[PDB]
Amino acid sequence: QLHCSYESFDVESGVYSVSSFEAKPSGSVVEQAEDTKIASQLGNCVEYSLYGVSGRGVFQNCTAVGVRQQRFVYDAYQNLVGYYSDDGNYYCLRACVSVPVSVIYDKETKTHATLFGSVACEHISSTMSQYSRSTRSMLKRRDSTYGPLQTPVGCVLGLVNSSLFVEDCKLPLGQSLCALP
Amino acid sequence: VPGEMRLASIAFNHPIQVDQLNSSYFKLSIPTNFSFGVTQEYIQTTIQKVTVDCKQYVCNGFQKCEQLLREYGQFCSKINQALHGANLRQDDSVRNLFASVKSSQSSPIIPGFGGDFNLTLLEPVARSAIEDLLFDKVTIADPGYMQGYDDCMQQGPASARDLICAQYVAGYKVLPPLMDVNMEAAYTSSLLGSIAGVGWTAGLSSFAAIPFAQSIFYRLNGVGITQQVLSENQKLIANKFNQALGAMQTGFTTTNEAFHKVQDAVNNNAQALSKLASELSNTFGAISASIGDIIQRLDPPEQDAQIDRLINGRLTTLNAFVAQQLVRSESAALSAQLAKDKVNECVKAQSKRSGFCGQGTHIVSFVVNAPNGLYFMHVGYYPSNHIEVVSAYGLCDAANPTNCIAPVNGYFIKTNNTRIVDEWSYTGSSFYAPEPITSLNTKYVAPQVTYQNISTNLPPPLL
Amino acid sequence: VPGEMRLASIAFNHPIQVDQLNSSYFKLSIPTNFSFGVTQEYIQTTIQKVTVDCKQYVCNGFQKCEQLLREYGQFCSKINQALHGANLRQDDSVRNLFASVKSSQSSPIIPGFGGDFNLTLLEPVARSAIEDLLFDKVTIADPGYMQGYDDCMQQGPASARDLICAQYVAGYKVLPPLMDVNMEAAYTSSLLGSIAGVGWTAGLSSFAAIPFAQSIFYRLNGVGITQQVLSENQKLIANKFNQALGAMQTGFTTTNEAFHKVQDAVNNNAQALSKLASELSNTFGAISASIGDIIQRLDPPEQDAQIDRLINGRLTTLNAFVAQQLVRSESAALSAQLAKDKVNECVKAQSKRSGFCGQGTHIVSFVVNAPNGLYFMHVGYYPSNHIEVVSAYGLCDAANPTNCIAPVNGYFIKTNNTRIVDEWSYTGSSFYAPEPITSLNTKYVAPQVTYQNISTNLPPPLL
Amino acid sequence: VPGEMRLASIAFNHPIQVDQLNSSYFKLSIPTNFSFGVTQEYIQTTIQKVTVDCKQYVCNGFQKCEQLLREYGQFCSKINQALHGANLRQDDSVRNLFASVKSSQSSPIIPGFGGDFNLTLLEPVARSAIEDLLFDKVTIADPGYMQGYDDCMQQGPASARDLICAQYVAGYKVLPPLMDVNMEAAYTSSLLGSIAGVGWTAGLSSFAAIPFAQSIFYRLNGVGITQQVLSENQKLIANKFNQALGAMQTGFTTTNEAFHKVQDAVNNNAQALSKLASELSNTFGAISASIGDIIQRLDPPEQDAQIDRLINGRLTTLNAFVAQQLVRSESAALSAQLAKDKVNECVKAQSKRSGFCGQGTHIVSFVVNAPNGLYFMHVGYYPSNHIEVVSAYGLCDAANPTNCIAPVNGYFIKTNNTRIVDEWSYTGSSFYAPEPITSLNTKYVAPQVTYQNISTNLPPPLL
Ligand SMILES: *[C@@H]1O[C@H](CO)[C@@H](O[C@@H]2O[C@H](CO)[C@@H](O)[C@H](O)[C@H]2NC(C)=O)[C@H](O)[C@H]1NC(C)=O
Ligand SMILES: *[C@@H]1O[C@H](CO)[C@@H](O[C@@H]2O[C@H](CO)[C@@H](O)[C@H](O)[C@H]2NC(C)=O)[C@H](O)[C@H]1NC(C)=O
Ligand SMILES: *[C@@H]1O[C@H](CO)[C@@H](O[C@@H]2O[C@H](CO)[C@@H](O)[C@H](O)[C@H]2NC(C)=O)[C@H](O)[C@H]1NC(C)=O
Ligand SMILES: *[C@@H]1O[C@H](CO)[C@@H](O[C@@H]2O[C@H](CO)[C@@H](O)[C@H](O)[C@H]2NC(C)=O)[C@H](O)[C@H]1NC(C)=O
Ligand SMILES: *[C@@H]1O[C@H](CO)[C@@H](O[C@@H]2O[C@H](CO)[C@@H](O)[C@H](O)[C@H]2NC(C)=O)[C@H](O)[C@H]1NC(C)=O
Ligand SMILES: *[C@@H]1O[C@H](CO)[C@@H](O[C@@H]2O[C@H](CO)[C@@H](O)[C@H](O)[C@H]2NC(C)=O)[C@H](O)[C@H]1NC(C)=O
Ligand SMILES: *[C@@H]1O[C@H](CO)[C@@H](O[C@@H]2O[C@H](CO)[C@@H](O)[C@H](O)[C@H]2NC(C)=O)[C@H](O)[C@H]1NC(C)=O
Ligand SMILES: *[C@@H]1O[C@H](CO)[C@@H](O[C@@H]2O[C@H](CO)[C@@H](O)[C@H](O)[C@H]2NC(C)=O)[C@H](O)[C@H]1NC(C)=O
Ligand SMILES: *[C@@H]1O[C@H](CO)[C@@H](O[C@@H]2O[C@H](CO)[C@@H](O)[C@H](O)[C@H]2NC(C)=O)[C@H](O)[C@H]1NC(C)=O
Ligand SMILES: *[C@@H]1O[C@H](CO)[C@@H](O[C@@H]2O[C@H](CO)[C@@H](O)[C@H](O)[C@H]2NC(C)=O)[C@H](O)[C@H]1NC(C)=O
Ligand SMILES: *[C@@H]1O[C@H](CO)[C@@H](O)[C@H](O)[C@H]1NC(C)=O
Ligand SMILES: *[C@@H]1O[C@H](CO)[C@@H](O)[C@H](O)[C@H]1NC(C)=O
Ligand SMILES: *[C@@H]1O[C@H](CO)[C@@H](O)[C@H](O)[C@H]1NC(C)=O
Ligand SMILES: *[C@@H]1O[C@H](CO)[C@@H](O)[C@H](O)[C@H]1NC(C)=O
Ligand SMILES: *[C@@H]1O[C@H](CO)[C@@H](O)[C@H](O)[C@H]1NC(C)=O
Repeated sequence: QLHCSYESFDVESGVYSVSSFEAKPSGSVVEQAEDTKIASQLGNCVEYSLYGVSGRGVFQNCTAVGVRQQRFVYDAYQNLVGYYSDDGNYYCLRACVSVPVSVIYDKETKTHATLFGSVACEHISSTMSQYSRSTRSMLKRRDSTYGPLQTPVGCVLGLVNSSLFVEDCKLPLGQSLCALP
Repeated sequence: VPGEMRLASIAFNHPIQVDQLNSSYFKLSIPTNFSFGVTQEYIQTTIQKVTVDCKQYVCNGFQKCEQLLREYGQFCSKINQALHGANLRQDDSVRNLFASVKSSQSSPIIPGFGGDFNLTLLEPVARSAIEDLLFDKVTIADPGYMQGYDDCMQQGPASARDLICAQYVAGYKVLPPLMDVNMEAAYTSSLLGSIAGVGWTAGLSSFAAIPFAQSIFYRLNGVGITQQVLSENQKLIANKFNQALGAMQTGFTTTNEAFHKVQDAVNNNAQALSKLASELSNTFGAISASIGDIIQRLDPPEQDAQIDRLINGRLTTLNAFVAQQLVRSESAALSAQLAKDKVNECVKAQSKRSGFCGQGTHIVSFVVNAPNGLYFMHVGYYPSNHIEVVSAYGLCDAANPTNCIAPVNGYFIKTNNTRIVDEWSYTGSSFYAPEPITSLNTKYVAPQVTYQNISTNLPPPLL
Repeated sequence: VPGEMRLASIAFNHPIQVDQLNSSYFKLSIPTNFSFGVTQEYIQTTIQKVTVDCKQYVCNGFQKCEQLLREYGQFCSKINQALHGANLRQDDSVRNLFASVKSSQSSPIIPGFGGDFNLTLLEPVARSAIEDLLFDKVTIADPGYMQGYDDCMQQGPASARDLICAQYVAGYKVLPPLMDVNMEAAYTSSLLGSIAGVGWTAGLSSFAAIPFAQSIFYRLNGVGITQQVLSENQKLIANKFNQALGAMQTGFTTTNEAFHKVQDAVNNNAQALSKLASELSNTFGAISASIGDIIQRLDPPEQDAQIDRLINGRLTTLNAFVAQQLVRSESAALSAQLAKDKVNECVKAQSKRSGFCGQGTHIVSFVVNAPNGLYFMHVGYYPSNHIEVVSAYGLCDAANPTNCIAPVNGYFIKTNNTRIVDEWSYTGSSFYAPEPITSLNTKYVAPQVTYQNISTNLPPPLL
Repeated sequence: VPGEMRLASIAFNHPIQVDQLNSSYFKLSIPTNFSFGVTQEYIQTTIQKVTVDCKQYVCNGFQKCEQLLREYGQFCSKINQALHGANLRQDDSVRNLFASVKSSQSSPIIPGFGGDFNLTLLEPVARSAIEDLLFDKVTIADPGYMQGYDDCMQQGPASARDLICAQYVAGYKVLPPLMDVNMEAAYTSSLLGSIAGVGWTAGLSSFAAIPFAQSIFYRLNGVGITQQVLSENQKLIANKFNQALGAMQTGFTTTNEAFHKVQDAVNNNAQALSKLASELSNTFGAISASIGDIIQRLDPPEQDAQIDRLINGRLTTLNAFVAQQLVRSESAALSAQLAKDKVNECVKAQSKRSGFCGQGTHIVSFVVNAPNGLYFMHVGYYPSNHIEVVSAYGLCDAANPTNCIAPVNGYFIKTNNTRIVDEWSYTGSSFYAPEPITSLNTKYVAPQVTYQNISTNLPPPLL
């Protein structure tokens, strides 16, 4: 993707953003009194329909905000915020979350590594069930043998903990982090 | 309740009027009661770094949109390249600045620094007490990174309302700062230890390593206060200096203009991101703000036309956003250049320039971290209680016209002091205090018609 | 009638070539006939302040438009907020500048100031003769405020054509300046009374209060002209200075670049307002430029569509206008910062920098008000009639190699003067005139191989 | 093949820690092995000048679009006026800059300049060896003018791919530079001949005309290196200086940031023109990118509507282009003002300001022509091998408390040299080397409690 955006076969070294992992849908949750068993399912990213209102998102059990019997709670940008279920419980809706991705490209050695941003390695796995683009196998050529590595900026793949101190990597990851070639 | 507003005229404070005189002598205005004070300024050095997943911003995985968007795929490629170049420039302005704030050498920092000077700027061996006040008074949202994304996620409080979690819906990413706050603190502690002093000639090579109090006395003698006064008032000087710094604990309000500028640097960053978020719900005459809904409700011959209307307005918003970021990035780079010059003038040296600090000559200044920039404090000297005295352009021996003298960094005044039997006396240019005229306070000059003729007693030359 | 144009090459004025020499002595180029002259510059400090009545510019109270416009009411809210913030920044840049031009003390200003210097800058005790020439040569429309609107009204001449009264049709408002012309005049009279002088060290506390002519002689001795010359030529110096100032009465033409810049500051403000006015008649493919007419001629199902097209283009013009104002406001603020630095260097002190001011060292400069800014005048010193002379790096006693001297602020030259029996003579660094070598003109230095060996007569040391 | 990337922490280089001491003496850090070095920068001064034949850009003289375009003819009139004003400002910033780089007088330039210094900057009596390296490393297309247009034409190679020939299709014109490269070379040769010197006070009037090597020694004594050292090390100094300059032959790579900036100034100009070229093929939903083809395929009622859509998008591209040029032109003008100040500070004089130039005090700097700007080189002084020594604030006579001295541009250190019997010794502030204390290295000062009291031997005063 990076090569196509620069229309070239030799992109300059740097850290570059690439498209993010989306969400991954989960089985539907529907409420519309007037079929089972989908009345509730907390929850990950399950598509939903609520009395003809629809969208995709995660539900969570929460407190009780006003006003009840208007059924749909909204924010100032008209995003749905939460819902009153006919089981008498308020639930909140956070829509869904995504994993930002960027890559580390070293043009001199023609090698690369990646960064998942602030997502943390507890949600990172060797294969993905999201998704973004068809493969990441070139990373896997080395990373089939390693666990993900947590860093202060974020979880990364194929970084290795060398604990070296260097003045300038020409590939800083922000903070004090540095991506040596 | 309160009454009517009152119309009023803006006051004009008139300057003290010193009478012009002709002849061989002149009236001189000189202060008798100096007081320390502080002024402050905020100089922004960076823009928060942002990137945008342009494919995700325009649509959210809908396949009809993905097919349609490919006709415009080159717009997103231009958008990503432009933002990437802006972010690289922000990183370079930071590294360039920090390369010059660093000193080759410094004193270690210990408690009790400065003797009688209080110096609350010392690190809590950390950041600093003043930096903590700035970060706590500022209303900026708590940073991401750690834990970050898991405060977006359902494993957290129902009350989060952060725009930072909205980044993972909208495809925004705020990049982490380049330096790490701990290294930033280390760079400004190095500046604190370079003080005392930048005198003794240049100061770019050798390091004097003298007590802070000693460097202050040299700076006070560098503004024309005589050394005799400085030795007499040392405790008084320390107390006035501490009172000027004591006011800093009450200075962090929005009525303080420098603080207000810090607050609006934060507000500008938040607003730039909120604009993109509000546009996600903005139809462009399209039937709905949601692509999945507009697909669900339409036959495909109409559906595609509606989506294209929606896509074009979304791309237009991103283009305007990039243009705004490019302008702001440039102004920050220029502002960072100004900060670099003040660190290499106002922090690392006493300044003789006026117009560049507080308006009271210059004496030592300090710098601390603030959001997106540097925050400076300038100690300065403020004159008060001016008196007018008789003064002469110079003195000459009446018996020998070629022996003439003129004061160095001070003035010759008619004596008004009971300790001095001599008809004339020397005083400092920043503070009134008579002293006998001696060779240390004078230089020989060519004779001039306005110099006074002394019929008898002059000590330099005695003859 | 005139003939053909002539092709020509641009001249390159070659520098005077001074021969390079080896050995213990060198060729020196020094001026023999200085002449005064002036330069001028205009530094803008503000943008004219403008606001725009939203619920007005787009439509003129027609009710169909009011109903339609409500869908877009948030655009006008953003427009008003942006203009309001721009105007607040213009007010702060003005107050910040004036806070530094003020002096704590000054001489009273009286007629006959400066002795033999003419000084036509004195207030007509008012503005000043020079400020009046600037305001009269400028073609700017007469301001409003008072009376203002009653010159829009039928109670006035049929020949008024002011864009200023067109403001009350278009909904524009030009805000009044923040300071009033009288207080501005008072601030620059205070600067005039602070001169004479900024010397004697400091000048950030005490005020010398000496005649203007005396401060000029100190400035001339500060550029390396010896005092002996200055006392001999005092009337000559006053005449040359007055001739340089006399040229200011003919300098206000568009061939003077600084004057031309004043004129275009005015032109830019007028053009920004005229652009909005011309757009009132600009259809956007709408049937008519008038909303009342387009309502009168159409059935309501069509009428609303036509008005919407017209509204969208009008909002787009206002958005472009605001963006233009924000850019101009920023450049003016930066320009005002430059003006602040020149007042605190070039006006309040002699400058050693070169660079700034006219290209002739520096001697006193003056500042006056001009539309939207400050107009500076810089007196400068221009060398002429350069001659080449033999000079030495220093002198020493041939009988005692440890006694070596070198000139202070001048050079040792082989004597060419019949008055002086001594083999060597001292001259100023800005003006050629021999004098005997005496201890006042020298300093002791470590010995060096290039110093001349004097076999007999040197007065400092005599031995 | 290469393995995995390595995570690493960014190093923080700690400053040398000099111990703080109390009491009457203090620890002093001083360098023992200086080395020369060079730093470089590029300051852009201009934007390439461009004009556009707006009628030709929108359409190619087809008569249907000519008739349609007349409705929009006022847009092109505004476009041409805006570009014309931008080009006039570029010409004025150039003439203003060159008026200050010129010197009224200079040395002739001959081979062997600088004695033992290598001086590869000398003109090949032309441009210069360094300017040729810079222009050859740059990838910019060969210039037009001569022969120009006949390299567009079929009377030339089939391999030309110049955007410059595409100017004659698109209606672009790149205007020639204002100065002519030969005159530009003459202006910087005049600066090279003004070196030697800038010292001896003023330098805004008289011209010293001394050897380059002599002016270097004065600059080295101006940073606190004692004259005794300078005479001993003259050949060593020349060799270190030449090594620093010799590295310039390898400095022209993209890893050199200053060079990289030159390369991107060229890239920005090329990209601005290429954007307009790509838009010639961009349909706006029009049936074809070619007006002649869209005419050929359509009945006139449809034909005119299609062409109008195409015309409006083409005008919009030109409007965006003009806005971009106006912004860039302004930033270049401000950048040119910065260049003007460096020529009048960093080139024409030694600078005491630190922070500006390379970070090693300042010694002579040079400037050469670069594409669209000036390229500066700054020689600087870098300390190394710092040692810590005992030092005193001053000295006094124990038998007579009023006799007190303090060092000038140096420090009093406890002697560690076998050559000197005296208990104390004087050293330079930029370089460690002991010397006996003599009156040339001291000044009399008022007594202070921290001064050491000498029980026996002090030479200044002997008594
Ligand atoms: C010298 O100036 C100082 C100003 O810092 C004076 O201290 C203030 O004097 C005023 C006079 O009414 C009081 O209202 C304040 O309370 C004083 N203290 C402060 C902290 O502002 C001082 O009195 C002056 N005179 C002398 C002899 O020191
Ligand atoms: C000056 O030093 C003193 C101690 O010499 C300190 O003042 C106290 O500091 C403690 C610790 O934070 C506080 O709990 C007290 O309230 C402070 N006393 C006050 C404010 O009167 C502190 O280090 C310095 N204080 C100032 C005002 O400069
Ligand atoms: C001190 O004595 C000297 C004696 O030389 C005075 O200098 C003379 O002043 C008169 C006043 O008009 C001048 O005309 C003479 O030319 C001066 N003499 C020389 C040699 O230049 C000086 O004025 C006296 N000081 C005062 C205050 O009267
Ligand atoms: C000193 O310089 C002045 C210029 O400031 C010269 O006097 C002018 O000389 C020109 C020569 O062509 C005449 O045209 C002018 O009429 C002169 N007078 C002016 C401008 O007032 C001359 O070079 C010198 N004058 C001396 C030595 O008396
Ligand atoms: C020198 O000053 C005199 C008066 O002090 C000026 O003479 C008149 O000045 C007024 C106001 O400036 C003008 O309206 C008159 O036209 C002047 N008369 C003449 C005969 O000049 C004189 O202009 C000043 N000259 C210079 C060169 O500054
Ligand atoms: C040195 O002194 C001599 C005589 O005092 C000067 O010679 C004069 O030069 C001018 C220049 O054209 C002639 O008009 C005179 O006729 C010369 N006078 C005599 C008596 O010959 C000479 O200019 C002085 N300066 C230098 C640098 O040589
Ligand atoms: C003036 O006399 C001294 C001698 O006292 C000359 O000093 C020379 O200094 C250099 C140092 O670079 C030595 O190498 C020479 O040996 C010294 N010369 C002699 C004769 O001892 C100094 O050069 C003399 N000035 C001139 C212009 O010759
Ligand atoms: C004084 O400094 C110079 C410059 O660093 C030293 O010379 C070079 O030191 C480097 C260190 O890696 C060597 O690689 C070079 O071979 C040295 N020579 C040259 C010509 O570059 C010099 O050794 C230092 N002297 C002392 C006593 O420290
Ligand atoms: C240093 O000076 C030497 C001559 O003293 C020059 O180096 C030679 O320059 C010529 C001209 O390009 C070349 O043909 C030689 O190959 C160069 N010799 C070497 C050893 O480089 C030049 O002026 C300077 N060279 C350097 C490297 O600074
Ligand atoms: C060197 O002698 C000086 C005498 O001038 C000593 O200075 C005095 O030190 C005492 C110590 O408390 C002070 O009370 C006096 O006020 C000082 N004198 C002056 C004029 O201020 C100094 O202490 C001696 N230094 C050493 C190291 O013995
Ligand atoms: C959350 O839901 C549970 C049932 O799943 C309920 O018992 C509890 O009260 C709810 N929490 C609230 C209302 O805070
Ligand atoms: C990496 O190495 C450092 C070395 O001290 C260690 O402290 C750290 O725990 C290691 N692992 C991670 C995940 O940082
Ligand atoms: C000031 O002194 C001059 C010197 O001659 C004199 O002419 C003038 O009258 C004096 N001014 C007064 C006394 O106001
Ligand atoms: C300068 O002096 C040296 C000293 O020997 C000499 O060799 C050289 O030729 C001289 N230069 C000229 C141009 O005569
Ligand atoms: C430094 O001097 C002070 C002043 O008397 C003294 O109290 C202290 O003990 C000394 N030593 C240190 C290490 O501060």
